[PDB]
Amino acid sequence: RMAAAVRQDLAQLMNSSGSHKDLAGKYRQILEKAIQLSGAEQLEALKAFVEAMVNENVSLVISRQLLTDFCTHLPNLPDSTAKEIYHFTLEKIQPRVISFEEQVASIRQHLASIYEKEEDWRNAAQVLVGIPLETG
Amino acid sequence: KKKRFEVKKWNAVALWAWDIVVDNCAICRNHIMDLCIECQANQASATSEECTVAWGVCNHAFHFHCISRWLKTRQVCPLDNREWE
Amino acid sequence: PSSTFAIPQELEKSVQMFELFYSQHFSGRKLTWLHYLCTGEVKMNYLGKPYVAMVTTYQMAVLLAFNNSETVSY
Ligand SMILES: [Zn+2]
Ligand SMILES: [Zn+2]
Ligand SMILES: [Zn+2]
Repeated sequence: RMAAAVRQDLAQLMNSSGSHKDLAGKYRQILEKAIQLSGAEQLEALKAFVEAMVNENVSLVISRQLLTDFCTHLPNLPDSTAKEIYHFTLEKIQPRVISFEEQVASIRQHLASIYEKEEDWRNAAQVLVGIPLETG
Repeated sequence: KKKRFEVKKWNAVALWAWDIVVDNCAICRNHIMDLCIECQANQASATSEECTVAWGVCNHAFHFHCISRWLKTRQVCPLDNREWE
Repeated sequence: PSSTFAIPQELEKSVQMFELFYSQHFSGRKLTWLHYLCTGEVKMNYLGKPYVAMVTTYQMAVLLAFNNSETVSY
C-alpha cells in the first residue's frame, strides 16, 4: 500500500490549487517516489499514478511531462511487465489519445522493439500499426 | 457555481478532399483536376479532383496513356510501381 | 488559424465519433482543427455573476488560458 501512500499523496494534490511548475514538482516527487518502488507494489504504483493522471484536475499539460517522466524510467526497467503495462497504458491512452500521441509513439517504439526481439513479429508489426502517427 | 467556464454547446470542423496524395497525375500537368490531353481523348468517369485519384494497386493514379506515357519513359513503371493503367 | 487548446473530452468524442460516421463517409480530409469556428463558453460555470458572456474564437482560447490561476503574468 505504497500504492495507498502515493494514492492519497495524489488525492490531496487533487485537493491542491498549486501552480504550474510547483504542483508539477509535487507530482514529480510523488512520481519519483513511486519510481523508487520495487515490484508488484511498484506495479500498482504505476496503475494508481496513471489512474491519477486520468483526470482533468490532472491537466493534459500536466500529464504531458508527468507521464513523460513516468515513462523515461521504463527503458531502464524490466521487460515482461513493461510490455504488460505498455498494453494497459495504451488501452487507457485510448480516451484522449492525441493528448498522448508522441508519448505513445515512443511506448510503441519500445513495445514493438520488444516483440521484435521477442520475435513476436505478429504483435510487433500489428501493434505498431495501431498508431496514427502522422495521421494524428 | 458562478464561474469556472464549464461546457457550453459547441460547433465543429470538417473537409471534403480525399484520403490519397494524389498530386494531379504527375506524368504531366493537365491536372487530376483536368481531363488531360490524352485522357480527355480517353476520358473515363473522371472529375475536377479525381481525373484519376486513389491509393490504388498502383496508387499512381496516372492518366490513361499519360500513365502509359510515363510507363513509356520506363516500362518498368516505378511511378508508384504498378504498370501504366 | 489554429494552435494548441484545451479540447476537453467531449471535443475528443466529437472529432472521433464524427470520424466514425465520416471515415465511414470520407477520408483524406477529416475532422481537422479550425479555431475561427470557436466562440466563448463562459456561462453558469460557478459564478456570482448570473452571466453568460460568450466571446470570439481566440477570446475563447485565451480566456481558456486564464481560468483557474486567479492571476497570471506574461
Ligand atoms: Zn488536359
Ligand atoms: Zn490520375
Ligand atoms: Zn490511351
